[PDB]
Amino acid sequence: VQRKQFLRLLQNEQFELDMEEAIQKAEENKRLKELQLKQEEKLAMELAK
Amino acid sequence: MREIVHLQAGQCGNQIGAKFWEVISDEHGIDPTGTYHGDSDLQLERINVYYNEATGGKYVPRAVLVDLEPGTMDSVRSGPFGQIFRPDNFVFGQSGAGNNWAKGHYTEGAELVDSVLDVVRKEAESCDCLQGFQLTHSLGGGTGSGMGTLLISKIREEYPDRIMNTFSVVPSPKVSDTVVEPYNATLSVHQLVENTDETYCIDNEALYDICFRTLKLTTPTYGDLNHLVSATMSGVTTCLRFPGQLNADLRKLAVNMVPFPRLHFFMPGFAPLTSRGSQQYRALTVPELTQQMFDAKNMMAACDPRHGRYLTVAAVFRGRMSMKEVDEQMLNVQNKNSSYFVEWIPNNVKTAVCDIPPRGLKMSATFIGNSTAIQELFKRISEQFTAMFRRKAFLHWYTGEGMDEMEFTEAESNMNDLVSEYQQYQ
Amino acid sequence: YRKEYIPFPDHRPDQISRWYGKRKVEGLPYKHLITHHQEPPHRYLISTYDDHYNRHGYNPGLPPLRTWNGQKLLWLPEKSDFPLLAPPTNYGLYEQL
Amino acid sequence: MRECISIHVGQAGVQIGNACWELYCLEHGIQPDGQMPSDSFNTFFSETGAGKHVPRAVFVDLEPTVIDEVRTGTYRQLFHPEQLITGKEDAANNYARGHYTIGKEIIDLVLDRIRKLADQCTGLQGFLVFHSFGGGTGSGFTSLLMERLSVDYGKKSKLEFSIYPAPQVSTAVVEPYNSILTTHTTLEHSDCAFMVDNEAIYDICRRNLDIERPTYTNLNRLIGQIVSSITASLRFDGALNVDLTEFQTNLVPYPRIHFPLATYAPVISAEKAYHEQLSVAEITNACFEPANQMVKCDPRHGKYMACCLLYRGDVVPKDVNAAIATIKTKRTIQFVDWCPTGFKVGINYQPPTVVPGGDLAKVQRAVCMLSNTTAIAEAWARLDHKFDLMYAKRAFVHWYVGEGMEEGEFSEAREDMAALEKDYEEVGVDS
Amino acid sequence: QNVYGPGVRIGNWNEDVYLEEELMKDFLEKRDKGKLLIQRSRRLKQNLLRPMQLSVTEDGYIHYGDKVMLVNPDDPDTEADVFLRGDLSLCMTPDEIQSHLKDELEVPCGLSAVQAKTPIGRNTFIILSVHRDATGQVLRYGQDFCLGITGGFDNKMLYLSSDHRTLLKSSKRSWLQEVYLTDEVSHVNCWQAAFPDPQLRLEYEGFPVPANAKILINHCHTNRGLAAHRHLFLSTYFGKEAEVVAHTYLDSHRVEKPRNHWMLVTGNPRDASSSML
Ligand SMILES: Nc1nc2c(ncn2[C@@H]2O[C@H](COP(=O)(O)OP(=O)(O)OP(=O)(O)O)[C@@H](O)[C@H]2O)c(=O)[nH]1
Ligand SMILES: Nc1nc2c(ncn2[C@@H]2O[C@H](COP(=O)(O)OP(=O)(O)O)[C@@H](O)[C@H]2O)c(=O)[nH]1
Ligand SMILES: [Mg+2]
Repeated sequence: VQRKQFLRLLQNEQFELDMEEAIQKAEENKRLKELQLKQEEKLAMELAK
Repeated sequence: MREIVHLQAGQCGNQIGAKFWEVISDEHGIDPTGTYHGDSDLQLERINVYYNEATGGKYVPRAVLVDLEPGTMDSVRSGPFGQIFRPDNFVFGQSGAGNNWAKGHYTEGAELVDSVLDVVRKEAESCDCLQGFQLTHSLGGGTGSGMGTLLISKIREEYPDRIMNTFSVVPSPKVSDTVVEPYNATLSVHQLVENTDETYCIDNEALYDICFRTLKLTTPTYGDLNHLVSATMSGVTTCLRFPGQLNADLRKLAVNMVPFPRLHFFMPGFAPLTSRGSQQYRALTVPELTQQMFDAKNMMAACDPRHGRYLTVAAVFRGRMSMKEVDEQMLNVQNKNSSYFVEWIPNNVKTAVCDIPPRGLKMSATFIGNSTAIQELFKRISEQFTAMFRRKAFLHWYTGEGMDEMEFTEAESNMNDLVSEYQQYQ
Repeated sequence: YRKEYIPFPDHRPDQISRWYGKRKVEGLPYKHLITHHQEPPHRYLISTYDDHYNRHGYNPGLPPLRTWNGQKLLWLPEKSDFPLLAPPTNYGLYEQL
Repeated sequence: MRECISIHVGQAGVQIGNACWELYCLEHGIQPDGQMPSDSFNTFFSETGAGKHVPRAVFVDLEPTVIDEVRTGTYRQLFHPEQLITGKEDAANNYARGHYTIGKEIIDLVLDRIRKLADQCTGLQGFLVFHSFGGGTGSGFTSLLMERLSVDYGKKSKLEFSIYPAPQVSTAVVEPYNSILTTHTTLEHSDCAFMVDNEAIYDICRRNLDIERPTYTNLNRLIGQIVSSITASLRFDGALNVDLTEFQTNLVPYPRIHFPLATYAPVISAEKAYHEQLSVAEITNACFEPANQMVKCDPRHGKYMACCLLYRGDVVPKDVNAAIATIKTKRTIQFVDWCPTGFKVGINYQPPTVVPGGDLAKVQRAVCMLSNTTAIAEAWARLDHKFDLMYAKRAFVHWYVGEGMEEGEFSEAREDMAALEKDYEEVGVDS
Repeated sequence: QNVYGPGVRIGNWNEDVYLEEELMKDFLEKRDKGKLLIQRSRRLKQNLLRPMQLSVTEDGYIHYGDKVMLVNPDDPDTEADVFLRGDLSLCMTPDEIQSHLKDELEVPCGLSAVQAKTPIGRNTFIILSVHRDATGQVLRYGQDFCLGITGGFDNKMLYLSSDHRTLLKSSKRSWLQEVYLTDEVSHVNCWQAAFPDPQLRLEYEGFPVPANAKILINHCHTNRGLAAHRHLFLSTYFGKEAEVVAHTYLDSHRVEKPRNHWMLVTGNPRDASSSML
């Protein structure tokens, strides 16, 4: 019983950590894709000029 | 001051009793540690009804928690509110009944009842003025129906001048989780009729209807079903715990609901239930509560009250609130639905008002109803009982434990006499 | 038997799908089932006797005199539908205990 | 605390128990040395002060050539040196040889070992037996075993796992002789009797897993998956648990009716499982389909008498009820008149585990059906029709009558099987 | 039919969107206000696992006020089959459940033995005198001294304590006498250092104790040695730890067992963050 309560509390900790990584990954994807599009358009402008 | 003693049995009774003590601890501001952490002072004026004082300022429930299967004792203890429950208050056996009323009532549960009678007597005599007893169990299981009815017979002989309320889980009409479930429930209704003062019928499929249509949920599991019935449990003993304009306890409800000793099979309802999308867009007002209360979709039983006739109606209102609109709306529904009410009892409706609403909600109402439409619940299982008993099947698990054949015949005979007694007064 | 039954050292059983299942069957809490209008639990603890006799009907928000509503009929400022949500009823019981 | 004792008798029993105990080791995370890597396991393994875990089962056979591979295999350290009872010479496809002559000198040793195991056990759910009718040991010595367990322990549950002889393909000439005479022990000294045949599993593995040539190795894995799905309710925490007394109570309406059929779903490969979505309705109608029957008989001719469903994984009690309601409206599926609510549901949280290098896929949810139906009377009719055809000219009878038994056992056994068939039709007729 | 999930607009999706938005808003509000359980555990872990330095001796004698380390040496025992291997360190241990639910440490705290080598914020005891005002003194054999631990905290000081056996107070697993940490000052905080070999014990009584040497630690009021149980495991938020009790263990020759031997460990002069090991 004591070990089961300890496991339940640790699973709560794992749930909060999973929520934190899920709320970080989307912003990481957004910044990477925005940087990619900006670099692509700058290279296109310079080559055309 | 007027303490009530909670009692539970079976797997269903344990999973609903843990949820019952969660809302009371939230209502009285009791932390999962065991102390008190609240902001008002009316929560401590009547806290001895459910909670016993101890050292450390620790309030512990006045409940006994019994199951023949030790598997469910872990989940109650390892739940979010498991350390509040007293470790002495768990009584368990080594082997489960396994959906058999014969083992649960005559052989396996016959030795554990003497061990738990010491526990329930110790809790009863510790109260200065015991209000009564309250039980929640399930008729579809061996432990809840076999041994829970054994406690009903033993407590009734030991405390005759008391009041006993039961919250029994009736078998579901559409989907049945047990093949021998008509045997386990028919043999328990016969013991229920003559040894119980109030009986409420709760079915899981009508809980699913409320969670599908009224709540608009996609996964409302057994836990979310337990939240609805636990609010009804907390709402029916409201005036004992909190002061109000017009108080009515369990006995004051019983004296207005039971015109004959064979008519005590009720069907509950909880009024303020909405959806998450429509949460902010409807005003919580007395006409809105009384419109949702009397509808059949809100009701907590597998019986349509249109097919029958209402006999006597209860309503327990909570919150700071006014009495002209209560009396006007609840005379209006009696005036308009004259065909749905009996004419041999005038003023079929009883009104109770409290001051303190449930937490997070402005105003609440609990419906307790006696109706002759509850006889079609017994008609469905009786025709299932007969259709199985004609071929004498699944019987060697019942006659192999010392039960005679006549017990089934007297069980169907009293139960047919009960539905004939409901039909005459219709 | 010797070809197929090999030790498999790297395999460990899963221990998290069960615990996700426990919470998915445990279900939504009270705040997401029944709690209405996002009300904090400190405001609605108040009694009729304490509101009418102890506080003498003290509500600074409402004007002392009623005015006709206009668009809706009857008089707008009404005491009954507009109660007080002050700090709750308190006295020496908690301190004495 | 709650634990069951496994008896694996015969070559089929030993080879099934190998895969079953390997699956138990993989499920509880037990290395082949015998330890956990550097209390749900308590129902099968005993805790030593060294941390070593040993199983609470016995492997009995009359030949050493099947057990010596276990003694010299990968799992030599795990199994107890004494829990593997070996004989001297095999029964050699005979009933009287394994019943009256060879089974007598090892029954004392097996009884002593299981008495020590029952001394170990503080709470005992029952005995799960694994054997084959077509063998000599599994037909003869098993009869003595159940007849002795009935005297030794009174009301303990007896769950049975029999290798039924397939209707067309088979491996022995005198298999009807060895199959008629064991029904006497399995009729009153057994509580419930699950039946499997190898031809149906070949049929399953041909068109469901896309493997053309299977073996006993990847047949016993499916059998062990069934046994794991049965015992998972006792092993693991679930919403609705089923105990060994529970389904054994709910699946028999009469003492002479204790023969269900076992089915499993889904059974599908790793390539297919990524693209085929697996919902509860789609896994609960597949086990109702007759092509997924694991005994070679069609339940469309018969009537479903009782059912039991065991679910594993991320399953919610809603689409279970919705799919049961959907199933209840199918006119192809027929029920008896006296069993209107013929369903029983048990649910376990843990998803099924897969063996590396295996054929089955990683799956989130699974279900096994244990269904008692009337369609086994056709199988018994075929088997005793073959018995009557072979008995017509008195073939192979001297091998039985010279060993010590009386020739009247054949006639009384045929009469008992005829009476059992008659009782099956008397049960199956409606009121 | 078929189900799709969160983003796809089919079936009952509006209520799922409302519920997910409500849950995300509630989680964001809780983690903004700082009531996150992982944040509380992170604060507790950084409070308890903070490194520090250890005192460095010159002449090899233990001086008062030095920050020392209590280490049970390793011995090839044959009592059981599984037990902790290597030297163990005496570390404080709070209750796991109460530690998760409440931020503040509770008195009394339990103790344990952990496979820890570096001086961490859990197992560094300073040595004080009951007389106080002891500057540059020498701890001597058979003399009273007391042990204090800050436990990674700059607020309070706790002392080792033990008491006589009672039916309500016992050790967690071994059911023998128990040792805990309390802030109260009494005579139940008093310990003595003794020589292991019983023949030369009274001859070496009254001499300055060496550093990094095997000595016995005895309670003054109960006369029980500080024993480390290796064969009994304690589950803990920081893993699996050996047990610690107060009992005197004797062999057939009435010689103290390797369970009762304890070493005081100082800091390395070349690297203060490391010990003599
Ligand atoms: N499904 C399955 N069946 C098996 C397996 N091993 C053996 N069998 C069955 O066993 C039957 C042959 O009889 P056995 O059980 O091997 O014979 P026995 O019990 O050792 O008795 P004796 O032959 O006298 O030694 C075959 O028809 C198979 O159906 C197996 O690994 N899986
Ligand atoms: N409403 C509700 N019903 C439940 C819950 N748990 C189980 N049940 C019902 O209880 C029935 C099984 O009862 P059972 O366990 O056999 O009773 P016992 O043998 O006395 O423990 C099932 O059909 C479920 O539908 C719950 O938490 N809430
Ligand atoms: Mg053999």
